[PDB]
Amino acid sequence: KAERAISLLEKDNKGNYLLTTSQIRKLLSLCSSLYDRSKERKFDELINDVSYLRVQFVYQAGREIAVKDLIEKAQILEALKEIKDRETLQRFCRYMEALVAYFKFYGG
Amino acid sequence: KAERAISLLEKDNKGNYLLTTSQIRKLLSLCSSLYDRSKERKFDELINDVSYLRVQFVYQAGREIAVKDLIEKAQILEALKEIKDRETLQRFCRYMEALVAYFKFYGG
Amino acid sequence: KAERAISLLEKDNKGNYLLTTSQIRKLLSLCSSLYDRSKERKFDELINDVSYLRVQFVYQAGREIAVKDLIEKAQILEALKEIKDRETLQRFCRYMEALVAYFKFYGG
Amino acid sequence: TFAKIKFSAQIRLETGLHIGGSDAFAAIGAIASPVIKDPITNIPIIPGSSLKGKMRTLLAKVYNEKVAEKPSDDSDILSRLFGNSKDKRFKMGRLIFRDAFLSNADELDSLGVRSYTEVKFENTIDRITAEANPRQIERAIRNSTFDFELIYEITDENENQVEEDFKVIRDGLKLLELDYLGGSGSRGYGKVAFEKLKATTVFGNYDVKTLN
Amino acid sequence: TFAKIKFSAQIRLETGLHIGGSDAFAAIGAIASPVIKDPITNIPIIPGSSLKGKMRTLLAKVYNEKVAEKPSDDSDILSRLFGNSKDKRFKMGRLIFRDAFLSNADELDSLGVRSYTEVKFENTIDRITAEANPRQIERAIRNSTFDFELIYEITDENENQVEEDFKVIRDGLKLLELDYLGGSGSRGYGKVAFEKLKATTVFGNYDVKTLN
Amino acid sequence: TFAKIKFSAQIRLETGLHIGGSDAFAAIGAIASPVIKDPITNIPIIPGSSLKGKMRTLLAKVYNEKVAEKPSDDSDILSRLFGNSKDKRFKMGRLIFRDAFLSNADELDSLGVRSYTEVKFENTIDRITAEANPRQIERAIRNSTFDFELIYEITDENENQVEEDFKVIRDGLKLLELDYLGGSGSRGYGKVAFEKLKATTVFGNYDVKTLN
RNA sequence: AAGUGAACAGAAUUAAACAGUUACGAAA
Repeated sequence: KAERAISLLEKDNKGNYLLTTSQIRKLLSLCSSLYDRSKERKFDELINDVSYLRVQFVYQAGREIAVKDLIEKAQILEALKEIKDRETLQRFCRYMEALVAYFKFYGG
Repeated sequence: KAERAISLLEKDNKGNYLLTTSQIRKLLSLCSSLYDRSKERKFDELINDVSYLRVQFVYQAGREIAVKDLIEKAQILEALKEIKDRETLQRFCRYMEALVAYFKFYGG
Repeated sequence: KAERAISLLEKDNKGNYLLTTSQIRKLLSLCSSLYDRSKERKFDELINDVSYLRVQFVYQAGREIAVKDLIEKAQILEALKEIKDRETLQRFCRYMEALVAYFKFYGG
Repeated sequence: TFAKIKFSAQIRLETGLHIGGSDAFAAIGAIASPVIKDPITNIPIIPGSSLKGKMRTLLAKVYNEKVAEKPSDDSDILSRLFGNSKDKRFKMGRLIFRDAFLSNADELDSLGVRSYTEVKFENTIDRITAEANPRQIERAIRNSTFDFELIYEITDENENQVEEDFKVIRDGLKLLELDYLGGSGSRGYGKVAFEKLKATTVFGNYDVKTLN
Repeated sequence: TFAKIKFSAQIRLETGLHIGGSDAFAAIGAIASPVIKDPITNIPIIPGSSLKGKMRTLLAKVYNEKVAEKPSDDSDILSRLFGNSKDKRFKMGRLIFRDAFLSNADELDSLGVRSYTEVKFENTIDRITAEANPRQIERAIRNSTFDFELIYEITDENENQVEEDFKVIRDGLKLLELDYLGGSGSRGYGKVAFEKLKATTVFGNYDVKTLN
Repeated sequence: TFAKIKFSAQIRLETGLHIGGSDAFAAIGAIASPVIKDPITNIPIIPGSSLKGKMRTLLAKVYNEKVAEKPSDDSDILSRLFGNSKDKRFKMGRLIFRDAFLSNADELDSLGVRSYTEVKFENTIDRITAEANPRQIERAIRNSTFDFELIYEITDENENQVEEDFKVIRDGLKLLELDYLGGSGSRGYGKVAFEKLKATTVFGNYDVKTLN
């Protein structure tokens, strides 16, 4: 969960990351707004946001080169299909924070 | 919705798609301006835009061979008749993003 | 445990510390809310707060310069891996209180 | 003698305002000015401390004859409405607010919204260069109701000044609509509007005379 | 004593402008800087933060005696109108703006319109070569109005120069009509036009002097 | 000291040119590049963005001595009129354009016309084969006026090149008349004519200096 | 039929971060 996220994210390519934490505030705004809402009501009620959450990881993956190189390595699209329960969705929301905190640990 | 769209859009013919994002800037504007307007007022009031959306898939479909081959495979004209309610129209607007996000995943 | 906290924390660099006790109320809120809760239930049950505690020492380490210089000297990330038992976690909760008492004695 | 008058109203936000919540205490999204919400659910709630301090501020500048140097010490006609910490005659006030919650969730989900609070992008100019320090804030939705209940009670002895106190509460609520509420309202974010201003009796000991 | 003067006006847009909303935060269409709109409906509303930073900038360059270098520090005749982060005499501002909403929707559909926002094709040429980087923008509608309200109030003591403040607000609003408002209005996008500039009294404590 | 000089002129189109505006956005058919018109009505309007990149390109060849490649990187006597994205001294521009609307429709429709934009039939020859590619374009009317106002303002402090700025604007507008404006101007479609070039004062702070 | 990939910087800062009227009341 958090042990394998410190080594896979560091192993990249050329240094000096030109991507900051402000240009990726589109695909990260729905994951933070879903964990706090799924803990109140049930999971079978919110059906319009689950299908729309997967689109953000595909539409934004062909408009920037600093996005496709991170999804294929961290395997984001694979975890979007295994989830199906409300308790399982809570685990994927905590793993997304590892790709943001550890990303600015070596630079910004 | 989003699971069957990743396989049907990929299965095409010859590679190197000539249909870029320039020739699709006409039919993708009315769909984006429909989901955000149908949620305010009622569906029975907007009558000049529902019938006008079907005309774009008939007149503009015969101007290029690279248009009819995508409508018949994605089944766009079939869903234009089943919709009749404001809640049903919101479902068809989310399916349009699958033909744009997944289209640039393999090329552009 | 508490004897080396008076020499390692005092040996720093330039005087007049600009960091007070109000800007560090984020990473010090989960340490006090963990020692008083791990004694009731078992340690194998709370699996969501343990992984989230390490995130606070990573996201807040790359934003302020007054955070990275303290974690590398006090070895905070090193003690997060040795702990694994409920009795061992009780010792780490007492070491954090030593870095705050001696910090306000020399300044604020 | 002793009654419990309740002034039930619906606070309709004609303009999205901002309320500074508990910074550096929430989750990973503690930036962009975190707005305080519900500690259990996600429905944004408005605190009652910002209402008692703002209503008394606008009231202590038109119904007085001396500049207030320190709190809990200004005139006397309004000190018994909110309280007084330096007076020896009266201590407990006669106005009790309530942390109103967003009760507009019965029809907000039907319109299909993204989130309860959005993030607005702003910046500033140093009057010597172009864009500098790209900051960001957080606001709420527009046209949202709130269940606001005013707990009013008399001390039996203060019975000959009932009609005089009604014109003060009505003047304070109407004047509050023409001023920003919360925080960062200088740019035009506050300005509330009390909708459906009515009164009722719960304990049942005093007649019903006022309404609007 | 304490009055609430309201300067009701209609901001008529003689030319469609562009305002950069929340980037990377929209819904179905987030291409070429999505313009900020209403969090409930779809009618694009103008933010009140642009009316405070632009009007103060254009006024601090004609009514001053020293070149300013940082905000909240320019002359003194206009510091009490917007605010001051250094002076201890006054902190709150006497001018309160409001997010003006588009009230022209009651008759806009009768003229036969398509949508509220359109995509304008505007790129650039690198001189040495042909077309390079075919970018685009997103503008609003043309010939639209906005119900803007200016909440003005005095602090009792600020009474011996009420007429001096009226000529400053009137000159500031008239000067804004001959300048672009919003963002990237250098290509002829802004240029507002304040229509029906009148004044009224809501609280009722001061007489009516100005009107046009 | 600080005035708002307005240059009111009438752009007369001697030949129906073509400007590639927001294409693929017409009524019942976007054929042959639909010319951008009014977003509310149907009167064709000219965009003000085309008058900024073409006038600056035709001017950055005579008032300078260094052939530049990227804009906002040339000299200094001409970069202030349009802006500079590198210099720290000045950032904003002093010239404000305006989307001029076709004001000639008040008397042209009385004569009896069909539409405002027609379709011209053209073709091309590859000089190796016969006639092929039956293409077509869309042009406008002939001899039409427009309301183009140039808003100019000084910064009071840097008031020295007053007479120097007059000879640049006058020469820039005269040189544009002898050159095509817009796209596809190689077959003799552009060539505008600024009729009635005058100046006036709207604010009221500086006397009328220039005129012709 | 006709190469179309909005480009490049700052990623929230400088005040103020417990102020006061004050403590076993009447039995063995």
